[PDB]
Amino acid sequence: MMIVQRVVLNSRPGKNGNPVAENFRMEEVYLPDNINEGQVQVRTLYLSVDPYMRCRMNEDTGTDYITPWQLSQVVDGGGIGIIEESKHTNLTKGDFVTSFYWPWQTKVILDGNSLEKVDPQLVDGHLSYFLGAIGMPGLTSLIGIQEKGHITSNKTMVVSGAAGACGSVAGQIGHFLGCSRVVGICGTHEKCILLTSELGFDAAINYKKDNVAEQLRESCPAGVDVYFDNVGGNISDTVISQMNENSHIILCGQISQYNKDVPYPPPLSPAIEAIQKERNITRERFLVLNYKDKFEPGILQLSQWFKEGKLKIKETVINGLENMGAAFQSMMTGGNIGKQIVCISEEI
Ligand SMILES: NC(=O)c1ccc[n+]([C@@H]2O[C@H](COP(=O)([O-])OP(=O)(O)OC[C@H]3O[C@@H](n4cnc5c(N)ncnc54)[C@H](OP(=O)(O)O)[C@@H]3O)[C@@H](O)[C@H]2O)c1
Ligand SMILES: CCCCC1C(=O)N(c2ccccc2)N(c2ccccc2)C1=O
Ligand SMILES: CCCCC1C(=O)N(c2ccccc2)N(c2ccccc2)C1=O
Ligand SMILES: CCCCC1C(=O)N(c2ccccc2)N(c2ccccc2)C1=O
Repeated sequence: MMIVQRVVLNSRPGKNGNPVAENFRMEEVYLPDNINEGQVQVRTLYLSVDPYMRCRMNEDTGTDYITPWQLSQVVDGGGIGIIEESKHTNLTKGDFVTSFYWPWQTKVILDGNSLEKVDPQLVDGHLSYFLGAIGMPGLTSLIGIQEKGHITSNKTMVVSGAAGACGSVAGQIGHFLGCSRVVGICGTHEKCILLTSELGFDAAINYKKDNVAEQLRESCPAGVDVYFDNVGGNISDTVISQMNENSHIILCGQISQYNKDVPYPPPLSPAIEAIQKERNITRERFLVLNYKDKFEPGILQLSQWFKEGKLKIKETVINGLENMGAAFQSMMTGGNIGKQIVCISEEI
């Protein structure tokens, strides 16, 4: 048997704690030499890190559709790989495949029925895009905007988490689908420049260093019609206060709250909820997995926009399975521009 590397959950940060690289531990394990009928042996190429993973580090995730990671057991998440051996009738050696529950391990034996075969032509061979802009975050942005944005209209969109995986795509799609103005809120001036100089955002606001309320008044002079919310907390309170009658909050995530012992989705404060109700602002829970029937058209559209040169795809790649923990910590504290990716093998 050959020896491979895996990542297991080492320790929990606590419900109110910050996640750190040391919450994960690398181990070496044997990979069995044979696979059974219906299984495939896959070489892991890229793995995702994602904000939802924070709740998987707690003993109770607080959400009925996410299971907690278990101490000393292999971690899992979005991944893409290449089939090395197959005893599944619909998969063969050399196929590229994806799973939402890919073990954090360099080579894996999986049930073939749990994988989706993907076409590398859709990403011009850049496979890591299947974990970002031509993957779940891209789909979340496109389907979120389509289903919850009510964009036809010379509307103004605000995007929080604007320079992240979802946000960087959302702001571009807002322009593609008819917003006249798209304004981004993010955590660094470097990110602000990216948004306006490369991604076509009309304005960018650094929430750490800028006065968010007054910058939104200057950059959104006609108020806010659509809010693509990745962050929640005080930032969302500030945006909501400038939202128009009959506007829409695309409630994508609330990452400002993930290191706190509070339920998801978190309620708005009494003052901000009052504004929401008075202005008839809609704020419905959005779960991209409720729209799996739209993933095909979504991916095909994201791909087409990419290939046309319209959709600009940004990512931050760290190399090596040993860096999964560091990549997660980095993403959670804003180290990533666009999608955080970990490259697990050589790009061939
Ligand atoms: N509803 C769904 O089906 C669905 C699907 C996918 C993702 N989501 C949600 O979408 C959001 C974005 O996920 P992603 O994968 O695109 O991650 P991401 O935006 O690429 O990475 C997270 C970013 O969050 C920002 N951040 C971290 N802590 C913050 C804080 N306290 N306040 C403000 N910003 C903070 C950081 O950028 P800064 O430098 O700008 O702080 C960091 O780069 C998350 O809330 C996630 O749960 C939802
Ligand atoms: C409690 C986290 C809040 C937003 C959250 C969500 O419900 N999903 C989410 C939806 C269904 C199953 C699992 C998570 N994911 C998510 C992350 C990456 C890709 C897709 C969805 C999210 O980040
Ligand atoms: C997308 C890859 C497979 C994920 C699959 C799943 O595990 N959950 C899921 C997780 C736990 C319990 C039930 C389903 N749901 C799901 C569907 C809609 C909304 C939320 C989750 C899914 O679609
Ligand atoms: C949450 C994942 C559950 C399976 C899921 C998948 O990963 N892809 C999928 C593959 C690559 C990127 C994003 C999703 N698609 C999918 C996409 C387009 C057409 C058919 C299927 C899927 O339905």
